[PDB]
This record gives sequence, structure tokens and C-alpha cells, in this order.
Amino acid sequence: MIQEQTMLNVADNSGARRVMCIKVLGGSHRRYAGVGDIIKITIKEAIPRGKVKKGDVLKAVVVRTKKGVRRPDGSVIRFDGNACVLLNNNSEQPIGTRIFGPVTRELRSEKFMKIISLAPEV
Amino acid sequence: SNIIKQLEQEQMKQDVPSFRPGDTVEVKVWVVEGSKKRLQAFEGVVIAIRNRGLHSAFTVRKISNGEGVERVFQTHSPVVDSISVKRRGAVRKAKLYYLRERTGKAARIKERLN
Amino acid sequence: MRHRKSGRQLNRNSSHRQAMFRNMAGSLVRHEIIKTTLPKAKELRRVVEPLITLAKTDSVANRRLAFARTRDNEIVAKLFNELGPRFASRAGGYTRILKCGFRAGDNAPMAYIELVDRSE
Amino acid sequence: AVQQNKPTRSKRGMRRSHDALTAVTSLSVDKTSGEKHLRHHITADGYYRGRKVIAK
Amino acid sequence: MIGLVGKKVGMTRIFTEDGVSIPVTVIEVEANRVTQVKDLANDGYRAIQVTTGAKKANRVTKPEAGHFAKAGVEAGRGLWEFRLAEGEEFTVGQSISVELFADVKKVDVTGTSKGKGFAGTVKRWNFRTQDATHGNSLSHRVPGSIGQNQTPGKVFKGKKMAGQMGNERVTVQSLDVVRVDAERNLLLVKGAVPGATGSDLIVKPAVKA
RNA sequence: CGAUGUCGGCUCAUCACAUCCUGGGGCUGAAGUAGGUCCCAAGGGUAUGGCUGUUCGCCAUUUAAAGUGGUACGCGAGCUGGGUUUAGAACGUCGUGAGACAGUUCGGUCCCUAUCUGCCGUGGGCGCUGGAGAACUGAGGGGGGCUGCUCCUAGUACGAGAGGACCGGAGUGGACGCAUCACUGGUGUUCGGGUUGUCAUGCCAAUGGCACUGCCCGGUAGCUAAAUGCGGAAGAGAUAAGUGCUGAAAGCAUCUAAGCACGAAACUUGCCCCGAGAUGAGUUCUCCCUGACCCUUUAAGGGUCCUGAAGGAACGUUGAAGACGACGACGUUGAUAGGCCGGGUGUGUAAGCGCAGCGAUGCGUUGAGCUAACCGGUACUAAUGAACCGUGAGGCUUAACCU
RNA sequence: AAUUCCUUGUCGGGUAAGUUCCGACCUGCACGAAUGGCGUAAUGAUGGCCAGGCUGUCUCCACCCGAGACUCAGUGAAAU
RNA sequence: ACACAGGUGGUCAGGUAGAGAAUACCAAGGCGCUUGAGAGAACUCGGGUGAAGGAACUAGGCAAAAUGGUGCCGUAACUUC
RNA sequence: AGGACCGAACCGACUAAUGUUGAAAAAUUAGCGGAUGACUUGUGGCUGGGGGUGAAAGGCCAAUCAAACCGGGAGAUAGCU
Repeated sequence: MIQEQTMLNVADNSGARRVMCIKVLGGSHRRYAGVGDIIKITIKEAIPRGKVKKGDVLKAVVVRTKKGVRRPDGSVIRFDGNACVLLNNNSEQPIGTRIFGPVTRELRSEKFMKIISLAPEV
Repeated sequence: SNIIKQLEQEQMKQDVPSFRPGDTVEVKVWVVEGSKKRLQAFEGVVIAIRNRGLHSAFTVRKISNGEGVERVFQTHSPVVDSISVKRRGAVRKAKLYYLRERTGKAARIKERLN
Repeated sequence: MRHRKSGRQLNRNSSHRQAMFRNMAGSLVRHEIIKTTLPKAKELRRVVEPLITLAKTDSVANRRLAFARTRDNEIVAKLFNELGPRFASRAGGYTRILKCGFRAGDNAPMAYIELVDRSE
Repeated sequence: AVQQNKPTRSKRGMRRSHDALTAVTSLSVDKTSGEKHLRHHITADGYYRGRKVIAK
Repeated sequence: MIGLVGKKVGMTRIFTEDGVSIPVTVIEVEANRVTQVKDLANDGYRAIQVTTGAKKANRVTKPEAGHFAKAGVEAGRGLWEFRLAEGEEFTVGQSISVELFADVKKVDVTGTSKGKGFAGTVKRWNFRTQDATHGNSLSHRVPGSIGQNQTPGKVFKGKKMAGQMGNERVTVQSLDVVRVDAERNLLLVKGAVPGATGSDLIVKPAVKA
């Protein structure tokens, strides 16, 4: 499950492709991540003109997990791989202009309505 | 145990169309999301059905659109608008656990040829 | 502990357990009397008592039956020839146990097996 | 380990006094003869509790 | 104020048309028929004795039938005594069933500890365990010392001991009540409760909200 | 020097304090955000990685705190053995040289059947001076106490801008102690199937074993988190500090002397939990036993024949209770357990047969046959009847009762 | 550096962080040509460092088939 | 030391699978051990099967596991050739 | 053609569990280095304690090693427990 050194995919365009977890970012003696949860991230695979540098340390929000979400009743819902969206370290919100897949409706519930306000359908 | 099965006679339902693992059931569903209660569809094959009575999951998976797209319809709970048993499989390993290792034409089930 | 296990242990491996009763069931049909310890005497009955009802019940592959378990072809020299329906007509209770215990200078739970009807 | 000389008989007998709990029950009369027999065990005639168990 | 005795008969999910399955414990009560009220000069306290099972007449003795003689003997599976208020109550013509909570939403459970043979440490108190690779001689399942090294004195009582399970209360301080049905002796409490199908199980009014 | 196994960590706690966070407040170069500091005070709490034996120090990113000490420089009949400190090898400096070097590098086999004390569970015995049986009271002594994020108060006071509140209220997650298999997964050699080699099988078929369950698929019942939940509350009482009111010493002034009301994570209850070897060995309810004779420097005992109540106890038939004992069910006035009948499940549609193919091998009969734990009917089988244990109203004091 | 005590030598690369690795410099207390010099193919129970495979060592351990331990009958010790 | 779980030169080399005295199932032939009945607790030891992560453990992937056969296709730098 | 090279026996005793009044004066278990050679092994013999024998370890030399076993000199000698 998502912890120290875990590699995640980027669900947004032209910033980065693959990025690494360094904190689950929730206080002391903490574990795991879920939909709409913040994570402390490092850039490991960059884009030739992308506006986030290789080896730099930033924040992201998680949008897909293979362990999935158990909050619904009866159905346990899992998602494609382990994917996140990059966050602006000085102006808040996501930095991408396009985001892949339809995503969950739970991404509105705190700070991340920008994600479903773009091309996603749920 | 029979003492809670005497209560299960006030929880389960017996009247169902005949279908087994590897069949298509093409259900119409709401998912209970959005104010206008928009009727939607589910696509895929049955991966679990019977024989736990009340606790028989009735699980369906899309299998041709990548990871996820899997839901539990509980056999008896009123959550479906229509159910249509269309395409028939042919199963001798009916758990369908090879669908966790195969993709495409190798994950497609024998055509029930006579 | 033993939170569901109700199967009888005998010391030694399970294939020895099954082989000892596969032999001693042949001895029981051959001599029609056997005396031995209670764990052996009771577990010997397993998969061979259901062959008494196999004289009366409607069946399929009747000669592959009584040979997929115990796997003996000398018990059928007497079973279904001089032993079957005259005990199925009683429904259960085909054999005695006569538990009396002990051996000469030694404690072991001895039982004395025979049919519920035996000429003297 | 250490043990001084020998265990006192006053404590050793006090540890023997629960070691087997052997009791007198006078035995019961057999249900076919004028003589006593061991509980749930066969008699010298090859009998038990009103029936024959072995041949003589 | 008083409690009720009523066995668990199994576990299930009760369902709603509102789209929640709701896990529950199933209980079936056979009522507790009352054998003594304690009042007037009874050593400075007031109480009620209920009895839950049933005992056969060829097993009941003359002094055992004498313990219930204020209303008559049925006995079986336990006694159970609860503290009572002033009110000058009769013992005869009384009986308690699930209607004791037919308007109460919050309950306190006392299930009693269950058989686990040796029980020991790992299956008892969730103590830590060690892998079998290289060294670690006979020290794979150790209690991290029960006491401490010499200077601070004798064994402290902060760490619990290893041993058999039984006679402990095993409380669950607050559960939700989903259904009561007085003329079916039916009770459905939310989620799981301590004990098993042979266990006897008590429910009492909650002291927390 | 007739031994005490010396580093640090791993693992796990307690006590002391000038309190890091938590509970209560004050002062400020305290708008706010904060930062700083002093008392009342030691109950609940008090970093994850990279380099380092680390002692230290450096670095990356976090927090309700990244507070201080004691403890054989805390834990070798616990874990580790990088360091200390031997035995092998070699290099550098010092000596003509063996040799020396907290010199340097890679390092280097390590004991055992807790006799005694303590502790859980539980037998045997002592105990209430008659026995037996079923239950409760609980004197008293412990446990457990800590939080972010979110929404609302509120982007309101304050503040180029950015930033931003204390008093309170609610929702939900983590940490921590337990619980449970309903749900979700793993397992599952007591159940079905596929399959390499070979044997058994008279031969072939279709079938059962063996080779590490041969290997590989499926798995009922049980068990268990990766699965799912409950819980550490607020009030009440009496107080320190502190807030004070009224009022002297000190015509004033003063929270203190008299008078007198408040008030904290501390104290004590409340929540949770044990407990009558509580020798302070308790009381609640109840059952049952009520004969002569011989003798004495005898109010103490022996000798003879009698004693059978209440209630226990050995062996059965047994149980997801259990190391042996203990403990639940049952014991013909019977369903305790096996067998039988049926309900229940798992596996994958066989055998044979007929159809299609040269054939491997399919398809129709066929969700075929074979098949674990659930739990109703059925005395078919099996629980020996007598017997065995246990005793005769129990010394003294006293209110009362019967006579 | 098998050589540098005095320091984790430094710059480049490797990682978010590199007392360790590779490359480069001379910025050697006492290196250097038989107390031998420079370097390489083959060989290895191979020192170390980078990346991958795959994994119950670890996240977090869970269940399982036997043999002792445990009970009785037989025989039957020691350090102290 | 012992009616010892060890060691000891030579000859034979059966059926099937296999390259094979690797290894397994069967012949000729030998054997089921000169103390047993059990009980179904940890703990200890030999051995198995594992979801989704992954070296994160530790001095160190030790230990364990995927790996592993040869038919054709394919194969860098370096070199004392 | 070959101190090539995989793999048993065969020669070893490197890894980890285990033993160290043991199955044993060093092997019980699975791996590991070498495996027609600077190989191993059955029989017979040769080299002898200031003397042997070592691809030579302060290794080994019949329980004995910076120097084996025995009796005698011998009741060496001890500013000492």
C-alpha cells in the first residue's frame, strides 16, 4: 500500500509522468492514502519543457488506487494503478490543463473541485 | 445455522432468471448519484452468483476496459430497473480467476458450441 | 484449542491410518470376528458401513462403487453374496462393540467386534 | 540448581498424598453370578452385564 | 435500571430499502421468570434474582429447589442478580423479556470471555512475534520482560499475564438497537458482541450517550 | 584478582523535575499570526528517512511535543554484536631487531534439563469446631485519562499586501486497549476435479494410491487482518494556585486576621475491573440426620451390636470446555453419540448409452456422478442393577420461643 | 592509496538525504621502478557501489500435515 | 564401551520412464526394527500454502522464493586470440 | 587435443539451523568448492622427539605440541596459597 518510496503515475498533462511518495502527510504514526487525500511528492520522471523540475519536492492529491475505496455499502470500488494530480506550491489548486479518466464524485468534498470541473464526467 | 435461516426466510428472494458465471446480464441501474436520478447501464460478465443465500454477492465485471468497473448487486436488494440475460458462456472452471491473468481474446470465454 | 477438528488421530501419518483400515476391513470380512482398541474398532467402520445400504439403494456404476475407497477385491467374495440386504432391512446398528477394556497386565481400551446376529 | 541434603518426609509424604488418589469402592456384584467384578470389564466366565462377550 | 439475559443465536445483515445492509447480532429470548426479590432487612441491600435456562426434575435436589422457594423452581444455566429500588414488589407473576428496551435506542453489553484452550500471549493480548532466520535462541515469543532488571524491585502490574480465558466480563459500553419485537421475544443489536452460540449474554441500560 | 561477563543500539518501562504538548492563568518590546517567560504541576502523551558503531555532528522531509534527568555509564540464564579486547592476513610509522602502536583494513565457534522465591490456571488439604447444596453481598484495592482534519461562529477584530483570532459547538479519521467472522481476502493433506512418471487394476477402458499434499486447480466448517466495529465522556463533591467579596492589625488601605463565595489534567467520586486466606475467612435462600448395653480414683474416654438422611462419588454414552484434574450435555422416568432416512453444501456434466468425427476429443440424456463439520425424524447400535461414599440434632454464652 | 595521523579532501555524476561508489585534480605526513613499475584477457564459495528480476527478511504475519512437550504402564541419571 | 542412527575390499548389475548406480514406481529378494496404549495445549522442531505492497529487514537479500530444460531465432564492450 | 566444463558417487567441511556428560573425541539436515586429476582408494613397506614430515599453518607426528608416549634420576626446585 502507498507509503515511503512508492512510485505513482501522474493523472494530469505535461508537468510529469512518474512521481515518488516521501510522506503520507497526516500527522504522526501515519499510514496510507485515498481519494481526495494530500501526499508529499518528488519528481522522478519529468517533461522536456515541463514547469516542475526533476528531483524537486512538492505536493499532490491521490485520484486512483488499486486497493480502492470501501466507503460504499456492498460494492468495493478499485481504480487503475496508483495515480495522483500535482498541486501548485504558491497559488493553490492543480497545475495541469487536462486530467485523464472519469474519476469519483468524492473529489469535490474538500478542496479539489477543479479536477472534475475540467474534462472528467463524474 | 438454521435458527438464523428461519430469519433468512424473511430476507432472501427465490424468483430469479437462470444465469451462471461467464454470462451477460446487461442490467439498468441508477447508482444513486445526481439530483435528477439518471438511469444508467452496466456492462460485463458475471464473476460470482449463488450459493450463500442472503450473502450471494451477484458480482459483474466489465473486463474489456482495463482495471476497475466491478460492482455487487446483492441478488435480493431492490437496486435494478431491468435485467436481461443475453450472451451465454461455457464454464468448467466457473470461479473465472484466469481473468486476473488474461487480457483480450484469451479472457473471452468459450462460445458454448454444439 | 481444537476449534473444529473432530477427526480421529491414531499416531503416525494419515496414509498409514487409511492403509491399516484398508487391511483390517479385509480381515473383518475374512474371519467375521476382530478384537482391537476402541479408536481402531470405531474408525474401521468408516466408508464400509455405507456398503450395506448399497445392496438396496438405486445406483450407477455399481462395481466401480465399493472399490474407489478401501479398494479391496477379496471383500466382494462375501459382500453382496452372503452379506448385505439382511442387515439393510434393520436400518443401522449392524455391528457390536462389546467394550470391556484392558489387556494382560496392560491398560488399552479393548473392544470385541461381531455382527448383530451371529450363530453359536 | 541446589537442594540441601534430603527432602523432609513431612513434605515428601504431603506431596505423595495427592499423587494417585487411590480409593476403595468394594466392587459391584456381577449381573449373572454370586461374585464381584470390575466396572465395565468382562468376567472370568466371558460375560458382562447380563450377556455373553467371549467363548470358553 | 435492571438487565436482561438472552443468548446470541447467530450473526447477519438486516437490510433497509434505503440502500444500507446494517450488520446485526441475532438474539432469541425465552424470558427470565423471577425467583426472589430481596427487600426488608436483607443485610442492608435490595435486589432481584431472575434465572434463564431450565433444569430437569431428576437433576434438581431438595436444597437447590430451596434456593428458588419464594416463587418455585425452574433454574438452569445461571442465577443472575440485579440491584433493585424501594417499591414493595412481589416475586410471583413476574417475568422479563425484550420489552425492557422496546423504547430504548442505546444499550450496554456484557458477553463474558470464551474458551481458547491455553490462550497464552499472542492469541490473548496481541503481543509481538519474531521470524525464525539466524540466532534469536528460544526468544521468538517473549513478553518484553514482565518485570524490570533488579534495581526498581518486584514485578509491576502494568503488563498482563499469560493464561486460560473465562470468568471475565468483556464489556462493550455502547451499541445501537435496530429492532425489538415483544410478542416474538426478538432483539437485534447493531454489529458483533462477545461470546458464541452456547454463551448466555446480558444487556443493560447504557450509562454513556 | 578465590570474576562483578565492560560500548552503544534493538526491545520495554518506571521514578525524579525548574513543563515540550495536554489542563488553569498572568506579564510583555502580548494588534494578529505568533515567537518569549513565570507559576499550580508530573496523571495522559512526548519523529520518519539519508550518511554515522555513534559519543557527536551533518543532511531530506514531518509533528499534538521533536522538554530534562535517574536507572550496575537501565534491560548478555532477552534481541543485536557495528564498537571494546585475544587467536588469521597485510600495510604505515618507531627500532639494528624480536617487538610496540584507542595504528589502519577485512574481521573472529560460545553452555544448561529453573532445584528455591514470585505469578496464572487448577487438583489435593486446612477453615468456620453437625453435615450438605444452590447463590449473593461486597469492607477494600486497582485500571483508564493525550489528538489532527473539516464545517459553522468568520475572512468578523487587527493588518501596504500576504496573513488572521481567542469564547465555543458539531461531523469524521488517526493513535491506543479490546471485540467479532456477519461482510471482504488468505488458509484449509477430513471433499470434488485436471495432470507428468509408474504401480495396482487379467488386458483395454475409467479409476485409486505412491514420488515433498508428486505437481496444479477449486473449497464446506473452523481460524485470522490485509477485513469490520465498540470504547477511553460530561457532570457532581471538596481544595491548592488564582479570582474575590465584606473587614482588622495599620482611624486610611488591604482577598485574611475573624467573617465568607468561587475555582485545575492534581485529590475524591462518576466510567471500567478484581475481591470473603476481607483468618475482619461475611449473609441470602434452603435441605436433612432426634438408639441401647458393659466398665472406670470419669463430666473424660474405651468396649459391644446397631446407624443410611440431605447429598456426593468410580466406570458409561459424549461436547468447537480441556495438558492431566476442573467444566457443559446425557445416562431408559433416554435421543448423549455412531448408523439409517431427509434437508444442507462443494466439485464440474463422469460412468455407460446414443449422436458427430479417420482420430484426439466433443455434444444430448446432464448443474451428471461423486461429496466434510449445518440439524429435524428414526431406539437399529450403545449408555449394568444392585452396589460405594456420606452418619445419629452437634461445647459454652444470651435475648426470645415451645414446655 | 592495503600508504593521508591532521578531515566525512574537493569538484562533477550518482539520492529527497551518499563518513560508502564511480570519474577527475595533486591539494603525497614517509608513493615509485626485482622490500620491483604500469595495466589487461581468462579464473573466483569474491570485497564494494548502480539499475532490474523475483521474493513471508520487511509492510503484517495468517492458516495448515506430522514428531517431542502433556497422560498412564515398563526401564531409568547429573551439575548442585 | 552398547544385540550402536557410523565405517568397511570385491562381484551382479532385472522391468518402465530418464542422459544417468540423478530420481521415482515395480522384480529376484528382503523388511515392517527384541517398550506399548495414547492425549490433540502452548512452547520447540522438520515441512507446506498465501491476497495487495516490496529490501523498506539486517552487518549483508542471510534465509527463502520466482528462476532453472534445449529446438530454432538472437547476443554489446573487452581480449594474453 | 584439453590441470576445459555441467552433474552424482568420490575427496572436502565453506553457508545457516543443530549438537559440544552428542547419533558421534565434528556429524544429524539441505545447500556449497573440486569431481579421469598437482585425484582418490585396498594391500605391503619406508622416514622417529633437538628427530621426522609439510604448495611450509608455530600445522601433524596413535586422547598428549612454541615441541608426543613411558619408567627412572625424583620426595628436582618453590623468599609462595
